[PDB]
Amino acid sequence: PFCGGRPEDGWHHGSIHDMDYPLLGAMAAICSVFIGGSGAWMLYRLDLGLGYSCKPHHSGYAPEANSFSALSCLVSGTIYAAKTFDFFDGGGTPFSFNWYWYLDYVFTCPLILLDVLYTLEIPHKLRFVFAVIITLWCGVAAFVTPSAFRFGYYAVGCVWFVPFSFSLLRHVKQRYQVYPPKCQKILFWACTIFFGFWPLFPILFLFSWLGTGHIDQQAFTIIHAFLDLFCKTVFGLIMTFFRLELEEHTEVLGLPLNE
Amino acid sequence: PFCGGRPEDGWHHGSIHDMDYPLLGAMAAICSVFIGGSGAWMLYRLDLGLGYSCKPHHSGYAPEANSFSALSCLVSGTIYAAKTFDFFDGGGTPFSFNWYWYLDYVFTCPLILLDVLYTLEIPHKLRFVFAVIITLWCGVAAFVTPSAFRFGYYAVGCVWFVPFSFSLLRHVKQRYQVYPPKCQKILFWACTIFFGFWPLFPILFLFSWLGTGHIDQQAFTIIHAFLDLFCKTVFGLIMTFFRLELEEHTEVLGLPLNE
Amino acid sequence: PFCGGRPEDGWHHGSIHDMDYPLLGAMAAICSVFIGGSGAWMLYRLDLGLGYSCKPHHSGYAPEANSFSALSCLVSGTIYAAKTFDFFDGGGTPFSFNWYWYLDYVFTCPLILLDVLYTLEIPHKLRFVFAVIITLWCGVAAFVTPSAFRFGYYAVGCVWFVPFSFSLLRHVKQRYQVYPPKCQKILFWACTIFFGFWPLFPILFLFSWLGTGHIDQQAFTIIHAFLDLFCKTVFGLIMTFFRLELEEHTEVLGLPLNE
Ligand code: NA
Ligand code: NA
Ligand code: NA
Ligand code: NA
Ligand code: NA
Ligand code: NA
Ligand code: NA
Ligand code: NA
Ligand code: NA
Ligand code: NA
Ligand code: NA
Ligand code: NA
Ligand code: NA
Ligand code: NA
Ligand code: NA
Ligand code: NA
Ligand code: NA
Ligand code: NA
Ligand code: NA
Ligand code: NA
Ligand code: NA
Ligand code: NA
Ligand code: NA
Ligand code: NA
Ligand code: NA
Ligand code: NA
Ligand code: NA
Ligand code: NA
Ligand code: NA
Ligand code: NA
Ligand code: NA
Ligand code: NA
Ligand code: NA
Ligand code: NA
Ligand code: NA
Ligand code: NA
Ligand code: NA
Ligand code: NA
Ligand code: NA
Ligand code: NA
Ligand code: NA
Ligand code: NA
Ligand code: NA
Ligand code: NA
Ligand code: NA
Ligand code: NA
Ligand code: NA
Ligand code: NA
Repeated sequence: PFCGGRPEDGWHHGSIHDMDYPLLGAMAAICSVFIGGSGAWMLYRLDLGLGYSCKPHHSGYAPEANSFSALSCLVSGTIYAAKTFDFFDGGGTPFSFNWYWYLDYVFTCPLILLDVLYTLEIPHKLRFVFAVIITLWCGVAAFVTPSAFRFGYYAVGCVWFVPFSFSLLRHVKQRYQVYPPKCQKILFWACTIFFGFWPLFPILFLFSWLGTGHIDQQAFTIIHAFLDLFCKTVFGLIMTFFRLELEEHTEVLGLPLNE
Repeated sequence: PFCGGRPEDGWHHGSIHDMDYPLLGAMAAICSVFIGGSGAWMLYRLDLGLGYSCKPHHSGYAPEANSFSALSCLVSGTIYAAKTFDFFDGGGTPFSFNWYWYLDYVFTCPLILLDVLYTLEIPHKLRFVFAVIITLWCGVAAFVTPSAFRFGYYAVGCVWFVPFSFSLLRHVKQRYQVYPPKCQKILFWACTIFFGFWPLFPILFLFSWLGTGHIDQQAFTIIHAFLDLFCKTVFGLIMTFFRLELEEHTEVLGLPLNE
Repeated sequence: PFCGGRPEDGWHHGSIHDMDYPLLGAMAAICSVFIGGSGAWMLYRLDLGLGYSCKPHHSGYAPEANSFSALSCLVSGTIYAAKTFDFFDGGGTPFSFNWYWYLDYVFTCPLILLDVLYTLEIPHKLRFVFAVIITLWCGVAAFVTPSAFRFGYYAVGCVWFVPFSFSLLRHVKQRYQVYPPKCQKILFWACTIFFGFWPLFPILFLFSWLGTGHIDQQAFTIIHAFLDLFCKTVFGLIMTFFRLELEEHTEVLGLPLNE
């Protein structure tokens, strides 16, 4: 996908790519080990057994759709390792997961969403996943367009995200009442990261260098790194503990859900 | 995927890209609203209920594989919005869904096919989808190759499409007889768009600027826009009404299919 | 994905791309017909019926996940046809499946793996497929990086492959004992190509022009062509005959597996 990165004299001072790459690479390395390591603990804990009491799994193995939290974190930790490699080489390298904004999210956010859809038994899974993929590609396109048609790609994703988010909130509110009081407490916090932090990504674009010019690319990277520590690892850990409490109630104690 | 689009003085007169972009953008905008709006009505009508009498769905929600018609139309309307943005910027923009011919079809045509495969309960779904993806990438490659090896990529897709189409016609003829007389009437017309219009795409290449030079890129765009109004929206609407009649017979009236 | 291929004066003598393209194209043509033709025989034989006695399939059609061997071979034969077209045009063509090393494997190796996972009824299918995709993209990135950070991408894939391969070996050893003596003999040989040849790909990188400089790009292509004749076609044929013997025991003779 690339045709031109770092110039031979280095980045020109005044470019959006003239950043502190040693600092950014350090932050990406911390994120890599944190997010990827959280996904590895998550995988380990899945295989340990069912709830908090670790009841042996029914088939002997973990359900396949219980792994999306772990996988999103393990894939994002790998993407952050690629990012540290680019930042430590000074930017603009042939394989850069830093260059195209939101491309890394095309591969990670569908998995975070699948985690919710499967854990909460949400209908219209295909419609929801397709929606999110469309939206993320509109963001990729908005960052790549050098004209005011970047606001057209931005608005097309908003036309896909506003319906998606309202439909999902409705569905998750319906499911919330089925859950036991202890699992509803964990879910509250997952819903505040999924529906409270997901809308911030679009607003940050509006204040960026491709918007009002308040947030530069270096600051945008730091903000997104912190947002990914919450929207990937904290989210996945909350979702793992929701499932452990769910299955401690439903599988280990055999009690029922409040339909 | 891009390395060079519009020159700074504009397109050179005599290039394949020297077209009437204001007119093409207008046509793409009409297509966007028409195809995307048809996909939105389709989604609405899916959720309304089962047949023409709108019987409540069994699970409360629509079956997941009943949404492929709507999704193909909604995705193509979004791709046509991206196309209007490129045409209104004058062509050759970093994110151009106009530049690489048949790339938009790599993402939309598998969904049109899945709609048929699932609605008509066709076997070998993986083989058929894989086949179509291969073929479309051979077309992408044929448009990108500047030599006579473009006819080798073209012929490799023909080696994948001729078997696919004959195998699918056999399968759809077998399924046709299971359906009731009223649903067979709607299906006739779907089969004439799927098996009558799908083969025209390869013939148009042979008369294009990469073939005999009768059809330029501007005319090729207009032809494909009209073909997409029939192969996406008219097809999906016929497929929706086939399903409404099917389920009015089988679900609402509880009558059986003629095995 | 491309921005620059063959120069107008041709490749410079001393480039990694100054190779014997007429010879390489001939080898790719042989591979195309061999691998693709093996996938076509495999498809034919799937549809013939169940075991060696060709018992009619239960649904009338072959199970969908019995086709991954055929599909991997048919897709690799098509990729090798694209490769012959590039080699016969002299290299560096816009659509080159030769340029980016291991990109062709991103599309073929997941299907070889799915064949094993489904045939041997292996758990954690998503985890295994995701793992392999990650690893192959790290290899794509290692071949594209011009610095010593190529060894960082290489090592990140090794961190994904070593766990994958050990976990799969454990799982396949568990499944091996369920199978009858005759099917265990065929499986031995499949396991020697899957677990004996798969690790050679990483070692070849270390001796390549991006490693110690013993293996040039021309020799690397020939080695990989031979490796693909074994890891695609020989593997798929062994897997087909394992399934025919399995189903001759379990379906045709109705005998049971040794749990
Ligand atoms: Na940069
Ligand atoms: Na998990
Ligand atoms: Na998750
Ligand atoms: Na960069
Ligand atoms: Na990128
Ligand atoms: Na970025
Ligand atoms: Na960045
Ligand atoms: Na970044
Ligand atoms: Na950038
Ligand atoms: Na960008
Ligand atoms: Na990004
Ligand atoms: Na990115
Ligand atoms: Na949630
Ligand atoms: Na970042
Ligand atoms: Na996560
Ligand atoms: Na859990
Ligand atoms: Na153009
Ligand atoms: Na629909
Ligand atoms: Na359709
Ligand atoms: Na264009
Ligand atoms: Na394009
Ligand atoms: Na086009
Ligand atoms: Na065009
Ligand atoms: Na076009
Ligand atoms: Na073009
Ligand atoms: Na093209
Ligand atoms: Na096109
Ligand atoms: Na296109
Ligand atoms: Na049809
Ligand atoms: Na068009
Ligand atoms: Na459609
Ligand atoms: Na319908
Ligand atoms: Na070359
Ligand atoms: Na097969
Ligand atoms: Na295989
Ligand atoms: Na080449
Ligand atoms: Na390539
Ligand atoms: Na290659
Ligand atoms: Na090569
Ligand atoms: Na090659
Ligand atoms: Na190369
Ligand atoms: Na390469
Ligand atoms: Na390769
Ligand atoms: Na390749
Ligand atoms: Na094996
Ligand atoms: Na090769
Ligand atoms: Na194979
Ligand atoms: Na078989």
